[PDB]
Amino acid sequence: KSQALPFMDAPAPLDGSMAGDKGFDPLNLSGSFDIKWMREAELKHGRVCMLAWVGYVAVDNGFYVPFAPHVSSLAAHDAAVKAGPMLGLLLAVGAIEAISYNAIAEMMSGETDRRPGDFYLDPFNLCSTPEKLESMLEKEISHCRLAMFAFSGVVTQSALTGGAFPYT
Amino acid sequence: ERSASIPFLKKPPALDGSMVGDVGFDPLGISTTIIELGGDLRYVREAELMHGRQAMLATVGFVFPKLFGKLPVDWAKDISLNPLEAQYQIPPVALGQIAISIAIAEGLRSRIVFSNDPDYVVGDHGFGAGMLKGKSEAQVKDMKMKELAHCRLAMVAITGMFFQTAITGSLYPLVD
Amino acid sequence: WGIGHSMKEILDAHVPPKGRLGAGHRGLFETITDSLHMQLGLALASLGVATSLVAQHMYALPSYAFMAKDYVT
Amino acid sequence: EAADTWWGDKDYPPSIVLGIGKDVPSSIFGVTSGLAFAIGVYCVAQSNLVNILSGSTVNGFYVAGALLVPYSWGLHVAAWIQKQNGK
Ligand code: CLA
Ligand SMILES: CCCCCC(=O)OC\C(C=C=C1C(C)(C)C[C@H](OC(C)=O)C[C@@]1(C)O)=C/C=C/C(C)=C/C=C/C=C(C)/C=C/C=C(\C)C(=O)C[C@@]12O[C@]1(C)C[C@@H](O)CC2(C)C
Ligand SMILES: CCCCCC(=O)OC\C(C=C=C1C(C)(C)C[C@H](OC(C)=O)C[C@@]1(C)O)=C/C=C/C(C)=C/C=C/C=C(C)/C=C/C=C(\C)C(=O)C[C@@]12O[C@]1(C)C[C@@H](O)CC2(C)C
Ligand code: KC2
Ligand SMILES: CC1=C(C#C/C(C)=C/C=C/C(C)=C/C=C/C=C(C)/C=C/C=C(C)/C=C/[C@@]23O[C@]2(C)C[C@@H](O)CC3(C)C)C(C)(C)C[C@H](O)C1
Repeated sequence: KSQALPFMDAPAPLDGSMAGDKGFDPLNLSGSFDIKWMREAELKHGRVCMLAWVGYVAVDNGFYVPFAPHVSSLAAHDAAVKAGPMLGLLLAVGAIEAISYNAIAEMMSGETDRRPGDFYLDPFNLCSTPEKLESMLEKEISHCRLAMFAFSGVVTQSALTGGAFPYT
Repeated sequence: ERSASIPFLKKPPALDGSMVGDVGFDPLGISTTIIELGGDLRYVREAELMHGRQAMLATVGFVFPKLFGKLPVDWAKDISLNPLEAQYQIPPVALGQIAISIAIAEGLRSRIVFSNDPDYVVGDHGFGAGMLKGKSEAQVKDMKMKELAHCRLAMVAITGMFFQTAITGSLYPLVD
Repeated sequence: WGIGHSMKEILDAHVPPKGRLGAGHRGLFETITDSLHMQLGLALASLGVATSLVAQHMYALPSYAFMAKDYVT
Repeated sequence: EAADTWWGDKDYPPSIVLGIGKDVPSSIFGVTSGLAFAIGVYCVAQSNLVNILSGSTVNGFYVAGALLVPYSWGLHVAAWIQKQNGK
């Protein structure tokens, strides 16, 4: 009954209802550990990869903010660590991830019905009807899976070559 | 069920409304571990209130000596900028009066706070009563909410000022 | 926050397979928490070992300058 | 409270003694036990085959990999627990 691997059936019954389900889990990690943590990690990785690909492209083009010495995105990490504001960005991320500590701890063990990677940062009601919510969830998770490979390729090509915008 | 401040977190069970500024912001659950000890939130609200009031007086006191000037009396050779470095040039023959006045005021306030009495509205020290007569509960609640908002804003502000003048030379938009 | 151990489960689990130590450490969590004399006894035993250790190590490996020459301290 | 974790009347502990890894099958536990043991022994061997120096040769990856040797003990114990439980 598996979809991606048609010689199997359902790598544990954990893969039955969530968005982006294609029965693809050959190493049975969906049934070995609770799948809510896996979906939280997947969505979180994909969102990080999306913003990381957007930032890596924009810094490599010329969008540079005030001050911020104009260097390529490969050396921008070291340049801004020696500059200083990378530590402040790390502090802000750490505060958000302390709130994420609270969110994930409430989500896994009862007493909160939060979806993995949910939050409630939905100002414009683009997921009011359940069908719209399902469609946006499918688009979000597909964008996650695409942007992981996209940013991985961008970083690898930028590191091995000298560096350009299309990365050869 | 869920808090009004952090929507993806559970509502703090101790913060059940009926208090000024109760927007359900307690991710650590400080108020949860206060009431299961059998205590209430009177003391922590009183601490927040005077922390904010001292913060407002502090925000005015950081900016006033350099933006406007000093006292017309003598001995005012302390540095106009760097209030944190102007603490140490104060003569003791003024620190004595300052310490005595704060000591008697906080002794009276300690008699007020630690007593036992249940009719004491938190923050109602009786110093300010010249403007709340003939007002409904909505006006008093709005006035206390403005006080609490100013409290939290001024505390964040003074933390900013102290961490700016110690690392950076001074505040950017107003000084230097 | 979900992660972490429960001290009751660790004590209740530690039973050797076939009656080598009896029922293991079952019920030790309830006895220690409800008896302040057992906690205090464990604390004094550990502290006595600790202060004997400091007695040995401060003459064996002195850390303060110009000791091991006063001899009276 | 907690869970009934006592197993003095049984020949094997229940699966709930593993906590967050109470549903991992025995084969994954054993394979990861062997892999963690091999990687950890290699990492600690990189401290005596090569003399660890004062700052020059410390190689924190070998330090983090050195924690897999006590982790490999827990994985092969959990492999036995899941095997007797049938998982
Ligand atoms: C195209 C990718 C994509 C898609 C389809 C979604 C879809 C969704 N997200 Mg989501 N998200 C994404 C990327 C995406 N996200 C990224 C990259 C992040 C990291 C910041 C997040 C963080 C996030 C949070 C924290 C939350 C959601 C939520 C939601 C749901 C409702 C909101 C909605 O309708 O968004 C529709 C999305 C779009 C129409 C995309 C618009 C394209 C924008 C304008 C591009 C902007 C790029 C810009 C340069 C970035 C600048 C960075 C700088 C400002 C820091 C929905 C399932 C909410 C949820 O699940 O609650 C119900 C929620 O709380 N998302
Ligand atoms: C002697 C009486 C008391 C006098 C003292 C006083 O003041 O009265 C007390 C009082 C009310 C009253 C009473 C009176 C009617 C007056 C008298 C009554 O007595 C009787 C018997 O009737 C008692 C009482 C209580 O009823 C009202 C006073 C209220 C006060 C004083 C409120 C200040 C907020 C400051 C804020 C929010 C600062 C924000 C600063 C902000 C938000 C910043 O961002 C600053 C900053 O961006 C800058 C600029 C540059 C940056 O680089 C750094 C940062 C980012 C940090
Ligand atoms: C890829 C490898 C293949 C072979 C290996 C392997 O897989 O066998 C696995 C296996 C048997 C098996 C199999 C089954 C699972 C039953 C079934 C498998 O079939 C399947 C898939 O079902 C086949 C088979 C035969 O494999 C048995 C595994 C046994 C194993 C893994 C036993 C570890 C002891 C660890 C100890 C005692 C640690 C002491 C650690 C010490 C003394 C220390 O920590 C010292 C320390 O200083 C350290 C080093 C670092 C410091 O920081 C901390 C300190 C200072 C304290
Ligand atoms: C955790 C402590 C802390 C708090 C709570 C806090 C709050 C606020 C608030 C809200 C009330 C505002 C609105 C605000 C605004 C600015 N801050 Mg903060 N700030 C804190 C710490 C620092 C440090 C360490 C520095 C700094 C600075 C600036 C600059 C200058 C930018 C520029 O010069 O353009 C501006 C505009 C830097 C500075 O001093 O100039 C380089 C600097 O080093 N701030 N800051
Ligand atoms: C509430 C809550 C949270 C929180 C919080 C936070 C952020 C709490 C912060 C509280 C905070 C930040 C409290 C500051 C007090 C500072 C004072 C009173 C300073 C007075 C300063 C004085 C009296 C200085 C006077 C000066 O005269 C001197 C000394 C020299 C003069 O030259 C200059 C002036 C006149 C200025 C969590 C932890 C995030 C989650 C939890 O779950 C819920």
